[PDB]
Amino acid sequence: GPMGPTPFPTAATVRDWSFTLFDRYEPVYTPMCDQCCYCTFGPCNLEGNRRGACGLDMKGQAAREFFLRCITGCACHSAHGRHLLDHIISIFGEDMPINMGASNVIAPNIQLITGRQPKTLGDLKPIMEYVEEELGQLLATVHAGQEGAAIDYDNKAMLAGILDHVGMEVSDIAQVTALGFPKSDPEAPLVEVGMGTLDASKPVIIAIGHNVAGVTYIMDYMEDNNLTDKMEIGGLCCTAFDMTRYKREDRKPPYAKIVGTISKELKVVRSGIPDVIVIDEQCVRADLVEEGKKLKIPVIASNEKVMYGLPDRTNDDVDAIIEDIKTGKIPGCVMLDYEKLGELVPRLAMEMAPLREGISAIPSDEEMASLVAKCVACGECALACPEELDIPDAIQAAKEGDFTALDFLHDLCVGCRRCEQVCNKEIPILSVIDKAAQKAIAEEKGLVRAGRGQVSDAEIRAEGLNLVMGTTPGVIAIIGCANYPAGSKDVYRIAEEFLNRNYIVAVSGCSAMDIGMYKDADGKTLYERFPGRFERGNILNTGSCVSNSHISGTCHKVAAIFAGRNLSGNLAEIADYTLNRVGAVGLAWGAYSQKAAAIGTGCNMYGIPAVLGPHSGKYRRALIAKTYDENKWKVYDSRNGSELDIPPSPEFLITTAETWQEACVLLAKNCIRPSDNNMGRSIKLTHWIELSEKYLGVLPEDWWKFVRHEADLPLSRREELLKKLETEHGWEIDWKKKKIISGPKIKFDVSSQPTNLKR
Amino acid sequence: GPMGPTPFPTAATVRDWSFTLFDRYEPVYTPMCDQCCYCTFGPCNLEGNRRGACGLDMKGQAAREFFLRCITGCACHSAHGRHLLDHIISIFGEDMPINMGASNVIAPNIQLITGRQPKTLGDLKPIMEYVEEELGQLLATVHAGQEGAAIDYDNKAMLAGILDHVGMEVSDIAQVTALGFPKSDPEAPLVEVGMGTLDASKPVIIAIGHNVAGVTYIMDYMEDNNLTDKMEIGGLCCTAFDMTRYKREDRKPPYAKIVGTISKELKVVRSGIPDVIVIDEQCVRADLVEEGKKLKIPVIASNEKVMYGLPDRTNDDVDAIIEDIKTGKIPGCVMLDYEKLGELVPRLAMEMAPLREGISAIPSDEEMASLVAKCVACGECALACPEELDIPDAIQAAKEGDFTALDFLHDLCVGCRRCEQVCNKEIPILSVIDKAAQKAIAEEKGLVRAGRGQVSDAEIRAEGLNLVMGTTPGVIAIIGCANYPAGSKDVYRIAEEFLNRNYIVAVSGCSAMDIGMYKDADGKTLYERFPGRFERGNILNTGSCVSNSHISGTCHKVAAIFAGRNLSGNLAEIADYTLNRVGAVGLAWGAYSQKAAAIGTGCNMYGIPAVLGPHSGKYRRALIAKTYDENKWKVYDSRNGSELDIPPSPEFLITTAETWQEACVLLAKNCIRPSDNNMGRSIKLTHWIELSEKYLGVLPEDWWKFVRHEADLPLSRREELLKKLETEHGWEIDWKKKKIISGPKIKFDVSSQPTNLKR
Amino acid sequence: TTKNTKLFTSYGVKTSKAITTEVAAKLISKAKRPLFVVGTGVLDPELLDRAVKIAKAKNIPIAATGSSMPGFVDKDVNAKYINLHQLGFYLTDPDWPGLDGNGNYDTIILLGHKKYYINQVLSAVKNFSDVKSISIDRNYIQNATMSFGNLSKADHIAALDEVIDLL
Amino acid sequence: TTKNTKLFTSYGVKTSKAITTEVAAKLISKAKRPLFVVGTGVLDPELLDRAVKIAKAKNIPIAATGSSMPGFVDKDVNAKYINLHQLGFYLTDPDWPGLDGNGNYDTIILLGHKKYYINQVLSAVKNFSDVKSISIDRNYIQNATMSFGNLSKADHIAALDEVIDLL
Ligand code: SF4
Ligand code: SF4
Ligand code: SF4
Ligand code: SF4
Ligand code: SF4
Ligand code: SF4
Ligand code: SF4
Repeated sequence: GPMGPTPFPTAATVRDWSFTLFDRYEPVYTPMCDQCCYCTFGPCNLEGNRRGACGLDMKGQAAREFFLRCITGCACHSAHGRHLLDHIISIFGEDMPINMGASNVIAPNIQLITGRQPKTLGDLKPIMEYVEEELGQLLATVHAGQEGAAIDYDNKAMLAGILDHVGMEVSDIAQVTALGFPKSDPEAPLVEVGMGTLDASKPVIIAIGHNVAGVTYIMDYMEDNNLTDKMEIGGLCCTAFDMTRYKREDRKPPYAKIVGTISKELKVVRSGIPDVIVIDEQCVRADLVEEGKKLKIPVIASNEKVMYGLPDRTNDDVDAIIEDIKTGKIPGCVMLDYEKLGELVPRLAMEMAPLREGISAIPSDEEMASLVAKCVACGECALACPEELDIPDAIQAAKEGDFTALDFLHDLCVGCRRCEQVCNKEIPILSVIDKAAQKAIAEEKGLVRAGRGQVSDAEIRAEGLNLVMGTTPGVIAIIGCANYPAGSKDVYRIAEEFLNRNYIVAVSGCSAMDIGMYKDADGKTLYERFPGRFERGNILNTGSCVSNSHISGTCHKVAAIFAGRNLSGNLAEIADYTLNRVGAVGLAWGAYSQKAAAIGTGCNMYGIPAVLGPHSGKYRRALIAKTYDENKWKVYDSRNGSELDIPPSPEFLITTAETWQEACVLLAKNCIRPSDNNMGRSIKLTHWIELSEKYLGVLPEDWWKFVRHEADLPLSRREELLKKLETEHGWEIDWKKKKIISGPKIKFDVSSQPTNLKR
Repeated sequence: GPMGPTPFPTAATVRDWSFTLFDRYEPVYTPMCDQCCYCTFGPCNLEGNRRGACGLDMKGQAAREFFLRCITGCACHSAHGRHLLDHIISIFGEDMPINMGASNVIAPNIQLITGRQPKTLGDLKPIMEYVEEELGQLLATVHAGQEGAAIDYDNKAMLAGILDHVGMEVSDIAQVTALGFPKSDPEAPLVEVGMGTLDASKPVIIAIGHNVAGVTYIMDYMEDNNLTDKMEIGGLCCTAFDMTRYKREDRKPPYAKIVGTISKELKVVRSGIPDVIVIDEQCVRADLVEEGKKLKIPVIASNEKVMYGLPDRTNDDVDAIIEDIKTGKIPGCVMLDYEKLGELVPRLAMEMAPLREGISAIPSDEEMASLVAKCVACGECALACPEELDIPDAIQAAKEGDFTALDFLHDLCVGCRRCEQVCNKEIPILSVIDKAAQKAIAEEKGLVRAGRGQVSDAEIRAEGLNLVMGTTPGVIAIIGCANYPAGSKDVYRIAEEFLNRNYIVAVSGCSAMDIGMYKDADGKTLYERFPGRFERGNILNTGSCVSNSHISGTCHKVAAIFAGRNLSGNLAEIADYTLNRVGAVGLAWGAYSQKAAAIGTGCNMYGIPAVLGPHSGKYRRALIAKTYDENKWKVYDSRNGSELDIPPSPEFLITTAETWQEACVLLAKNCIRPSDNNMGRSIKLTHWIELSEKYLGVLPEDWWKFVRHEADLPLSRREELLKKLETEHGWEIDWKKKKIISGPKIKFDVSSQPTNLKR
Repeated sequence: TTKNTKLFTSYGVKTSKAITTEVAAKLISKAKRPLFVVGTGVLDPELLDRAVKIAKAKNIPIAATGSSMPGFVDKDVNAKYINLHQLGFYLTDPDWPGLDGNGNYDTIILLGHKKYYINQVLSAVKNFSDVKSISIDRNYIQNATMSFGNLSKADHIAALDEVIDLL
Repeated sequence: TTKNTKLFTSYGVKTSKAITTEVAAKLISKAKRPLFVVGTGVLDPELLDRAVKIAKAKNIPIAATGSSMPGFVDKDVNAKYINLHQLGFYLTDPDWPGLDGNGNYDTIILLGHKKYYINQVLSAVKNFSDVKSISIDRNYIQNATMSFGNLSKADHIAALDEVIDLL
């Protein structure tokens, strides 16, 4: 077919596009240190942008650190994909047609990057070999004296991001086409998520991690022996989504449950509910064994990436391991045999449920009396709290009797146990907060729609006109982790506000879990208040982190199916199209992990801006555009190659917001795109203006830079905005016919083709 | 053939060995920092071995940092190997048989790890795919909250080390079998190494980096156009070794020269000698363009890993690039086309030699007048000096008139330019030192024997009996970088001392360059004072860092050829044999790079202890054995699996020495092995005792723990040591026949087989 | 207001100089082109009162970072909205017109900011720019030119009262 | 001897307490099982003189790390050779009999050590062990319990003379 300039791209093939992006969106480096602790020549003081012993300056070191984070995230996703694909090929078979629904392009990222069009599962192995080889080449650059410019480190970070998206696509395709995941179903079943959805009177298996291959055998054993009714299995992190989507092509509600995000791991463990804990990989707290030994909770590892120092009993019989765990000889085991693990974990749950009875780390009513009337509010825990909660004030107010302060703190706390280790009184503050919010914990329930996987091309063809023309106000992609600044309600509030205005909201990862945990006055979550299709005012859950590739997939399929441009090895042109026409913005409010950084960078390279939380300023790189330099905002009209001016939107590719209201205003503004129809620009300007006036109290000061015609003004406020333009900015307005005759810097073009590439 | 338990091993297959090793050699973590800045949950304070927000403690963080360094080094070596092998296959062909001399095991590391026996250049591609896939799996573990135990991070570091010794083997095999490198020649030509070996009256091309594929085209152009006589080409770092080994199967001396190690890069650039600088891939200072612009020195990059931000003009014609560089339009370029680069660099050297005339950054006298007599010895540069040289004192003494202090400091300085940025007077101290030692620079000449590559099986079969029995006192492998604490003479002194005692000294990397730069009273270097075969009192140079795999290959071939044990996928047994019988110790006096850490760890996993410089305590891990715990020193006799006691040797697997005399004593002691012949042990004890008495003034206090018989004692001092044993330790001695009858803890066994594996 | 300068995690070896109230007042009244950078934490009834008075004292223009603009709508101050990460990026460009069009600002006064946010934003200003930073918040900001020490709410309010008394 | 505590690169927030001469003498004379850890830098004839006198004062056993044993051969002191990394690893094991066989040492006195070496060796002692460290060297050792400030050679010699005068 018609190929492209950059198939199987490397750091040198994508350099032109990366530098074109960085020319408008300058990188901003916020170093976390003024020292480089890398080789034995150092550490070198780089404060004041000085140079180390190798000559690297502060910007180079910050860029290297961010690039290392990006490649670490890409390596996580690629290793997950490789292991999952190998297991699927070994069990199911290599020659299995790929089944992702009724799509003309099952792999919109694989085709865009590697130029290939996979048909079976054996055609995903060369792609994974390309993502591992290039990952090795990129990790070779973190060495001392192996590069020196920050700009090329940024280019390699962009390449790592796109490779991460390719790896996520590979993993999601492999698991969806095999494990019977929903195939683009817009009405996937609603499932119950929450700590209070687990019945403590039954054996409980808590599956923490990200890989679903290991736990499929556990569920097969449970179904084959008729144990689903007499046992409970609950997932944490994205493995919960993967288990929930398992075998759900029949749309029947599942029996496995979702317990929460990473912030709930320590709370779940300390509550004593789990009877067995099985860990898989990726986001897994590195202190589970220490707490489980105190609470008599066995821990089974099932991976080579995570083994926790536990004894390896893979070749041992199941019964001997059960006896060894029951007698307390060992605090856990590492079972890499999937059949043996699937047999062992449920039997271990049965044999350990009666042994541990009401065992919990929560003080009941008496130890807390001293634990609260022992502290003197010395302020060390607040200094050690990542969120800087007023823990001494809350405890002091609890001393008088009012315990609602810690009840409030429970939502604002992430369960990290950093307050209990700086105290000089040895107060388990987290358990105190847990009991102070025990009522909420018992009433912590919600509904989340199961991951739909990939968006079919029918909905994409129906919605591409609205997206490109601007009729639909845009696609807000709420992704990322659960390291929120002010609790898990900011994402819910943003999603509700942007669904009330007919945006297309697409969620994935822990953000979907946090969104589905809150209810309105009628007790209905957002997932039952709004549908799950790909159109205006519809929230659709795409799945786990490995399914964050599907959002960029829809972004590329808008240019492929609708615009008609070819996808094979055409990263630059498709990214330019997405950056110039498609209105899509990502939001990672609680991103902490390197995987989130890799996903955000890959979305940047594809032309999708992203707004992160205040905690994500520790990634040491943002991409921000100078809105006062008129020389940056010039594109080439593809019809004749002449210079065409564009509005300053998006004014960034990665930025961090302080509060969720500022995030709402940013998301509303940065969905505006060049080549916006009159109706589309009118809708987007209307929504941005109302959001800014509601959440900041003032009209945006840059609103007059986005008006190219009276038609572009909001219909309800056309007169007042016309008066504002007439008086404040001296624009000449033909008032007889409500016409704008002088003042706009860019005349409205009926059909223009703005692009950044001269070719 | 007869396979082994662990072919294509992973983190779980090598876990048993790794844990067997760590049971005797406990890890010692020296955390370089009290914080972890990995995810946005942090930074987390881990002082006092506290736990972060993910539960990781200080030991876990230090182990993760060291493991990240190890995988970075492994990735460097593996990427070098993959790129070199791809280029060789593309140009020469996939069907070439591997030519590594007369060896029945051309790949002693590939066969040991992957179980394969390559016979063609196309049989090295699956191996490199295994090293990239496992590298991706290992880099996936650096993610936040992935692993949770320091011991498993150590196990993964050991796996990363071995997969490095595999990647280095692949790269060396690929380049030796193709580029006509010497094939195990014990009479490789002596080449001139030194800054003063370059004639400033001719055009000079300085090749900095590690990859030789790019510069082979430059040399082909120079030879084809008859330019070797009228031009000079000099290499820095290991690319110099690769060039001087190019096409040297004919033993004719080369025309390319060696300028020095990494410590000489800035000095060479500032001296103004280079006319064109071409940077390949590794160990390249990241400020070359900044100095070259001031000294009008063009810079050409030739890799994707190193681009320096320079314009990419790969598709442009050579003449246009030459004109653009000559006019000063650009300060360099990136040329990934090898033929065009090979044509451009010599022509650029010709056209730029007459333009730059005596341009240098070395003030002679009058400009140095103020430069020296403006400082007031405020002590900031000494605070910023990595070696903590008395720079204020040297400058103050230079003010009076005596300039010999800075002349001395020149050898003790590494050219890192960290003293010129903390100064509040703006003194180019490095240039001051350079001129103060200008006379030495003019007299900086030496001879180094070209890399011989791999050790042939004939010499190994001749020397294995002496090595295993102890007749040869041991193999000292002086490897590593040039970050020395007290100048480049420590390695020379150690090599001379250990060659005077008939050890087998094998050098590689920058250490060979530093050893060959010093001469005795007759003006003969060590390479002409001693031969280059594999036997007692012979220094042999193996080549570049990629040739450090051949030392471990020799250690494995001792067990393969001599002991007769099979090699295919038999890492544990061969490593146990090397640790228990073969006397070999590595020395990395100036290791700074992550590659050195990976090489040291891989040598640890193979059972080869290593002594590092004082600067290598910043690697955050050592492997040290408790010499007072009698329970650690127990092995199993392979005849009947009974417990057999062994002497506390080696007392470490990785340690750091303070001075070179302590390093000599450590190397002498830790060459002692279990199952040492009464002669082998007499020789080793004699040498260790003499070295300890010479360099510390005292008899070793642990010498009586290594005596098992009268003949184990040194022959010359048998009587006095017998008296010392009789009086000090109460041993009962039959003085009629100088016999021992009571006192030794371990009886001498005529034929014992000590091993650590019960199986 | 300098007694407590304790920290949990350090950015390096160069820290902020803990200043008294008189020193802060002298610096505020000594600057030429000052800028009052106020975060969302200023919307606390106890702090929004002072911030407005401090701005009214020397007619300092106000950058109301985040969702803190609502507190400066009806007041008699010159307040404008700007993203902190875009403000920090713009302060390192000498050729930036500013919030009005007269250039950059030689010093920036910080009030009511989250510690982990302002520290990271100031890491890009104290290193790549030449702008002085005066942190009058109750926390100890390490990546600032001059900062207040750790203070309680009552002590922070008293220090702000002392500062405005000296303006 | 505490005026200059300047550092180039830090390890964290917890640093060493710059102690005076009298404090150092009191701590040396107050310890129960002390250990004099002397590096190769003690071979300077200005320092080997004092080190021997300090050892003779309170009969402190000496760990002559590195190639510093030759300076303690003929002297009337109890000196033994040990590797610094090995010594630091052994000091974190409470069951270590010691250089003589009577257990560990509660405090270690450091003299004549290279900064980058002793700092990294002490990073494994101040974190994983319960051993006090008194650094009487002319440099400022950050990873020590109590250390001297940055001093010149003459000032370091004078401080050592004062230390011996108070012992
Ligand atoms: S990599 Fe460069 S900046 Fe970092 S420690 Fe080494 S010499 Fe210093
Ligand atoms: S650290 Fe402990 S004593 Fe201090 S305020 Fe917090 S809970 Fe109270
Ligand atoms: S566990 Fe919660 S309250 Fe304690 S430090 Fe962590 S986030 Fe703060
Ligand atoms: S980058 Fe991390 S490990 Fe290195 S000095 Fe800074 S906080 Fe410490
Ligand atoms: S990885 Fe763990 S220790 Fe490191 S910053 Fe994140 S939470 Fe803290
Ligand atoms: S930093 Fe400069 S002024 Fe200070 S002692 Fe060194 S050379 Fe002299
Ligand atoms: S350039 Fe030499 S003298 Fe200057 S700081 Fe580096 S090592 Fe020390």
